[PDB]
Amino acid sequence: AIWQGRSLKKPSGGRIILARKKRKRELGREPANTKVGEDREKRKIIRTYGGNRKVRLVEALYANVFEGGKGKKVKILNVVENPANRQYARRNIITKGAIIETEIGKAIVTSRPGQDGVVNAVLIK
Amino acid sequence: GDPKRQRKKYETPSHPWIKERLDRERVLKRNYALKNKKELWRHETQLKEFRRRARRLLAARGKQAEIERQQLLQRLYRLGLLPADAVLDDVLSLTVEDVLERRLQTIVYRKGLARTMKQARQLIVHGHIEVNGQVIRSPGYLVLREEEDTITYAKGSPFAKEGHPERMVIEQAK
Amino acid sequence: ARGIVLEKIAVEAKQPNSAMRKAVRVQLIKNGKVVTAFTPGDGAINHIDEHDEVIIEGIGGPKGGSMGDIPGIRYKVVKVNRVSLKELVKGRKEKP
Amino acid sequence: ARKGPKRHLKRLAAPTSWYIHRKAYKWAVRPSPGPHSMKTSIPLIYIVRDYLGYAKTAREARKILNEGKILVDGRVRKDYKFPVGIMDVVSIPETGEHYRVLPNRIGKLILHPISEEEAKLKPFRINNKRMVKGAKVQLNLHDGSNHLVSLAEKDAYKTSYTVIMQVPERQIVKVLPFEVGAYVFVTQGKNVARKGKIVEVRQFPMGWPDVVTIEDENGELFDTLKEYAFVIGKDKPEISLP
RNA sequence: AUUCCGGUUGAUCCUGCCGGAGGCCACUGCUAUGGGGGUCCGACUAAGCCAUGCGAGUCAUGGGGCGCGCGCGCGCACCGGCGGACGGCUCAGUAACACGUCGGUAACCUACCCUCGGGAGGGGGAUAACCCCGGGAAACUGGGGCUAAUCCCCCAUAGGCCUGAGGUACUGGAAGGUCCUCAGGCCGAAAGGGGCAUGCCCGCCCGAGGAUGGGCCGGCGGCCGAUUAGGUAGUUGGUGGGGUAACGGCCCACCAAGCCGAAGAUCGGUACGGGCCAUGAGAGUGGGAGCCCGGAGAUGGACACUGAGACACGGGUCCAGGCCCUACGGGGCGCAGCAGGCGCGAAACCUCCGCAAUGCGGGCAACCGCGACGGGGGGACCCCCAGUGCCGUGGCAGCCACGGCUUUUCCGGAGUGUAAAAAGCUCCGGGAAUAAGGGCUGGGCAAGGCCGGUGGCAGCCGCCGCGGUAAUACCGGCGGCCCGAGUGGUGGCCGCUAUUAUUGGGCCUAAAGCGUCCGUAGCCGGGCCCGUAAGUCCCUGGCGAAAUCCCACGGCUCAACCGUGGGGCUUGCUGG
RNA sequence: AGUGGCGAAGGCGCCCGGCUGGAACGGGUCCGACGGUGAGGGACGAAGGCCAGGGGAGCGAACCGGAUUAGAUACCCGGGUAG
RNA sequence: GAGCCUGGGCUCCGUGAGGGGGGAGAAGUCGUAACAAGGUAGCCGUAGGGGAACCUACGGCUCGAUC
RNA sequence: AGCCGAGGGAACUCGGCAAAUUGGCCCCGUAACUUCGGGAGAAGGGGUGCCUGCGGGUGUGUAACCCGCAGGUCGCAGUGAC
RNA sequence: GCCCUGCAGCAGGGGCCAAGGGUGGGGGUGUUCACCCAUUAAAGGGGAACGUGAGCUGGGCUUAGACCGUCGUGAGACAGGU
Repeated sequence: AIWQGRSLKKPSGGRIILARKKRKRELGREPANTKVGEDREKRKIIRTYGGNRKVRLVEALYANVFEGGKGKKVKILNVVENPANRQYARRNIITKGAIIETEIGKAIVTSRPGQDGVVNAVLIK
Repeated sequence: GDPKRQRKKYETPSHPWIKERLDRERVLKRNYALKNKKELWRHETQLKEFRRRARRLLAARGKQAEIERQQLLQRLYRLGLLPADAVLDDVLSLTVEDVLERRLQTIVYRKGLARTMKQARQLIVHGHIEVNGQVIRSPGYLVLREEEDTITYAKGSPFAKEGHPERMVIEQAK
Repeated sequence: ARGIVLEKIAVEAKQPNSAMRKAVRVQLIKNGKVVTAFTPGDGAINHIDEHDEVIIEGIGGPKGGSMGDIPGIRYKVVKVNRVSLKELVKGRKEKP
Repeated sequence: ARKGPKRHLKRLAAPTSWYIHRKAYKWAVRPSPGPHSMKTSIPLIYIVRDYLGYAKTAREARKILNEGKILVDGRVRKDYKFPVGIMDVVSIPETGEHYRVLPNRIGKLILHPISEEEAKLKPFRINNKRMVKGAKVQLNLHDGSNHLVSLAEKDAYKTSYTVIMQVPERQIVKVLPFEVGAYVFVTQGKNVARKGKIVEVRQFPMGWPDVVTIEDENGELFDTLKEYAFVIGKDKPEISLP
């Protein structure tokens, strides 16, 4: 259970005793480690706080690449140089900021696929 | 916090066995036919509150201050303790005998409707006395200035007939 | 506080007085501790047997302590088997 | 620990703008959400029962309301929790009665009787402005209502002007602007229920609201917030006020 | 009333402590007639354990069937919808952005409600109820057949979200915001239903805003301990990400060594916070159960489903600790809800009546329900008003006899009152009848220098001190003083106390100047001129809920109580 | 030799010489407020005692004796270790 | 992430055979230390001794009387 | 003279005699008492193989000797025997 | 398996015939014995070179080493302890 609510320590280094139980409002969820798929792309739909909706990607195959206003749709090859974690490139995990290899070339991801359910990228010079 | 309880409207003496005060209060109780010490202290507390308000309002600056001043003086006039041309400094000359004179028992005595304070108390408690249009049974009602000329015997009352034996005996004195 | 009696006793008064004040050792039901309590009145010690139930009050003294002639005691008896010891002494009652 | 919204109101915790005995019973009617705020409104049940005296019990008041006899802004209102607020009209045709809801110099709501002709107009203060899809202009008013206008006449409306409207059909009439000689009536604050002419406006930095100076009808000046000034005319009021 | 008195000596003046004398709270001894009003009655020890009954339903104008009476009308369960996350109870835990006040969210969610702008097209399916079989001690539960909807699903269109390139129409103090254009993609609505009628009422979906209720952030304020001195290691920050409704070391990978602290950190102790309450002339000291606002909890601990909203007080799962039924196979419960019972104790009520008033839920409505709420019952809870006789003649020294009067109160009756009763209020009959005690009596301290009994024994005594054969001090009687339906005892707080001293105390000899000096922080600092305006003073704007406190007027006979209005309180914050 | 003097206090007395600290007086000299007190910290501080090494006349705790005394672990007398 | 076991950290109360000093109470036994110059003036600091109050030595003070 | 033994675990015996347990290296953590030097390797806890690569130290060094990191994989067991 | 009883029954006392079978496990002590614990139908007692060292053990006892107490001038000693 990801509680995501508060730290049990002051900046002075002292301890804080929780004076109540954990509330359902404060909880989080497990991360969507979005990988490059093989033949299918998988999505999930989540019901949230106010009856609202979220879309998760689990396996991705296509990306929307952009170069100066006009955009195209292509396939994703290997991931290159995710600067948020060292294991993510080897494991071919896509997050915002990752550099991917496509049919055209190299592109920087500008979207959060764990929140939006889509991979959008800007082409590199 | 704590909520408010209701508090007494009378105060007791600081020491209970002082000869001067004992003698004074004994004389007053005997002369005015008061049941117990508690009544005296009630009237004395009324007077003390008047005096404290006067002391506080005296030489104080403010519209609310002059408002309170006029209200105090008019309330005193209406109760019948001061006249219409009176100044704040005239409150510090009042006594408890004034309040004791302004009550229904003493007034029923002075007006010749009874021969004794005890007889007056009995009449008031049994319901033979009517203020302008109302029977009242509390001997400490503190008649106002606008009702002292409207006190007489109740409509339905043995004492309302000119030829009642006790009424004759009462009139004997006057 | 309530208590159970164990032993009647008599304490010698302080100088320059001379007398024997009758008292009783009492075991408390709250905690099991034993204290000594004075029996006021003439003959009060006759209206008290052992294993009788007893109610205990403070005796009344400077700084919530002991009184003049008998230092060492702090408590006095109020009731014996749920009956007032004053009534017992005066004879206006009979203990069960 | 409360796990959800409230559905009850105690009398000692009711707002000061009401005329209500607080130590008589324990419960009060909790107003339902609606046009005006909670501090500036009052339910219809109290207007029908305790103000005008057309009933002694809530059952009778509710029967009266459900029979379709009370109008607000020209519309039948059957909910006994519906809140009535400043500048609203309460009308009863079976008695030809018409009232405008206004505040006192203390901050409490009273009913001022008016005529059947002035009972057809209600002024609305503009609180905000928005662009909506299709390029239309949406004005957000003081009672919480909204009105659409076109892009061509967007400069003829601003965020403190007043618009007079025929209330059941809601057609616009007689826009009144915020200027330096306009007549205003104060709705909230310490100078509530006063009226006068504008003299000066003052702006401030970083979120602090603007202020306005007003001249009384006899020569005395005072100040208040520009959000509490309700324009009602140019040099002469356009409604019957007390 | 801005107060004093007793006690160290053979006698005196001081210092200093003890005690008396006042008020409020809890327990208790003796005693007790009446009415009214109010926010009182298992808080102090066991947030310990619970038998029995009740505390949350409602909709036939959503749907199908079944039974009863002349297609129509009544009644029952089922499907379905809304609600059950409020109201009610307690004070264990918590020294914390928990609380209070001022501000912010341009970093967020919101079913029921309001306004405006728009929509409702085309298809399909299952299954309770019902019929045929049952299983099981129970709790519960299987198979086959048949069926409807405002039940469930699919297609479409609108719409929602992400990214990129442009235009600069809106608000505001200020645009990662709204609007327009183009492009690439993901998700993806709706009950044209029910009723009346020859259009109206109640409803369904989308968008923009508001309202209601919440989430998060900040500045300021608020106990004791040094025989508790160094603490912190995701700890402090940064870059990049994940997750969230949302900002954030909330979490992760990498790069640094930072953060708190003698102006007292950390650790420990005690404790729900405030509005308010008691006391005092005030300065101040102490408390914060009952009414309101807020917080937390539901035997102890942890974890989830459904829903706008819960990690759920009368819903779920596991462990620990207790209990109940059993056909021994298995099953069920935790009153800090109202009554009621056990136990713990010095210490706390009836297993009552009603939805007539105030309110909440459901319903178009009519209305139904509610141990909330209202009404009574028991209780020396608090406050207000009264009573237990009055008059006259004579007598004695307040009371006796004689005669007369009255009926609040008491006994009985008729009306009104009340959801129904009862109390109360008007009236009738009878009749001085029916109703005072508790403490004290040597001096503080008010009232006996009377009788008897006992005889350092017995007993008394806040303190001083009485008692050893003539006792004003013990016990009893007779007298007398204080208060009085109340009066005494024990514990606690304030005052007394200038014995905690800012106002306002002391240090040669009574308690008290470090053995002396140097100096760090801190506190205190010479005169004149110029400037600034942080402190400081005046004026004005926005806030500091209500109740509680003061005054006046008005309504219950007056009053306590309730209502209208004016001031105050909120120890203060903030814009000029 | 003082009823005197110097020193922050403790304390300091034969003469001569050298090195050194502070104060008073006189001053139309210089600087121009550079000051007071001082928690915490520091330095000095009689006698006595302790450590290590030297010395040791007189006096003298402990101790050894003689007297007094009812008793004398004391006062008086003769010696004497530490110091 | 409960619960169980286990190894430590802190701290309040609980209980324990038996020893030391303290305080009251009776006043019992040995002496006569302090109050007069108390019969050796008294008291502070340090050290040694002694049944007990106490003795002695070095330094200090008068809160010491007399000629 | 040696190796293994289910369940129990000193009930054996004067007596745990004999046998068994632990064991190398790195990191965390470490009491009473004390002649302050010690006790102390106190106690107690976690890890360790093979393969594929990445870095540091001295050095001119794709010479030599040492110190760290990540990932993949097998077994009942990685100081696997000694 | 039987007899008497101050044997109602359950159990107890006392005595007769019977040696076929049984009579065990633990704590302190070198112990035998005695004492205690929990079980048990009961947990009898003796003899056989005080049965049994060309069967085991070696705790005691009874050489040569050493310590304490006491006795003795001493060398030393103790049906005393270790």
